[PDB]
Amino acid sequence: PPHWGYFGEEGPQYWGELAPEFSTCKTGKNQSPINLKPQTAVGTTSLPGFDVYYRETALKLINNGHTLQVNIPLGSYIKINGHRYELLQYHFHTPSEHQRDGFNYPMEMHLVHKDGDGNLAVIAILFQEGEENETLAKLMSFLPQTLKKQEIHESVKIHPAKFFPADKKFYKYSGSLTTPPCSEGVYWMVFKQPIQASVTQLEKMHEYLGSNARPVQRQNARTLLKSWPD
Amino acid sequence: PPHWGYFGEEGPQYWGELAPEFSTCKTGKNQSPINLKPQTAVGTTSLPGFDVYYRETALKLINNGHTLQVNIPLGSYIKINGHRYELLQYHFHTPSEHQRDGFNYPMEMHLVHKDGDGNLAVIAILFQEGEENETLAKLMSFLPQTLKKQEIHESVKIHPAKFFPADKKFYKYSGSLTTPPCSEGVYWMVFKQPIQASVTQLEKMHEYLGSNARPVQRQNARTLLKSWPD
Ligand SMILES: [Zn+2]
Ligand SMILES: [Zn+2]
Repeated sequence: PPHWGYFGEEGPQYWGELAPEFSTCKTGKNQSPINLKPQTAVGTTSLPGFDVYYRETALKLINNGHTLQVNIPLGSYIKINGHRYELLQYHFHTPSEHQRDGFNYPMEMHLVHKDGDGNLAVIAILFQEGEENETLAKLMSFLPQTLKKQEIHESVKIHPAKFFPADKKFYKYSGSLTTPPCSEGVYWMVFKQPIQASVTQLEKMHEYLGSNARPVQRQNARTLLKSWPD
Repeated sequence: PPHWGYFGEEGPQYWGELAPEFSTCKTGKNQSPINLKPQTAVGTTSLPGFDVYYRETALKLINNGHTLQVNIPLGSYIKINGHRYELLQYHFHTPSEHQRDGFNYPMEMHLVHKDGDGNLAVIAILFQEGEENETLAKLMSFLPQTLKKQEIHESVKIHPAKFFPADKKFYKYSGSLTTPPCSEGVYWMVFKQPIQASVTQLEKMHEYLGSNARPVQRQNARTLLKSWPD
């Protein structure tokens, strides 16, 4: 499996050309992220919402070269209309990958879920500058200084739903992974409301991660849904 | 370009393996057709509707080996929310390709549109047994007995909008072509209400076409939309 990254010949424009297994990055018509345009988004009257069943667990953390990833032990899940997906992990992007009207946010966060058949559901949370984020602060104390370590902290418990915004409105669309092999068939939900982190918090995250965001992909035939009515 | 059909080693389960250009038939996550489940469909408050601008022209007709196709001259178009697609053709499938709650209809009809950038939008109309369809009856008088000719009739005019149901409600989703190369990125609208054709009409169409319907594909990460609210 070839090396890929966010700059140069390895960068996002060349992903689809790096190896046969990566080709969807270039040939897919339902890719993520997308530019989110609220004016263009379609209101709904019965879009399924989701129920969160996350349990408190020791912090397992890794800088895998492409992102900072928190690995979740089996036992946490969501239910989208009674359909159950297991929380596998969450990780971070600086700057954000999704845009609002063509503008990036300073940071984006992805909570990755999978069901029994291999189906993926992702919850995306956007950050903007503002109040210090206490939940983020717990995490940042333990940023790994080593690449590709797994770094366990038994006594640190962070509930991932602490990162959820107060407003529960979200956008939903059918998309893909934003990293190779860019697999499609991903159920995306993106919270409308960004949460806040401090400027110095956002800066340290960016300094740590570098720029690890994929450029926005064409919406094509897809409809962007709102979870509330117009 | 390799030969494909609807039975045997050339059949739909194998399309994706007949040639590299056909691989999306096998690897796609947003394929058509789908089983349409009215219970699962999500009502909307501001999904774009469409305006129909079709003009009356001589009947150009061809059996291309896989279907019966009526070719439309440049000048007919629809506008989806002010965005314009040109009508290229319409053609027929027996039995239907889309299902409702797992049941096929006797026949399905596809109006294919393409815009300037190559984006495709298909309007699908379902047939059920019932009244003799007069518009269908004109068309059947001129079924080509020759493969791959174009068979023009200057004096026969059929307005394609005659095939539209009285009820204008529809289901919409993001999908694909239902034939190789199974290109994705197709904007699908399927009328909720079937129109009627006589048992003898449907029977003769089926006998003419053979079985030319692709099996239903997994909905995966897609939401099925209704053009009206709950
Ligand atoms: Zn991500
Ligand atoms: Zn068709």
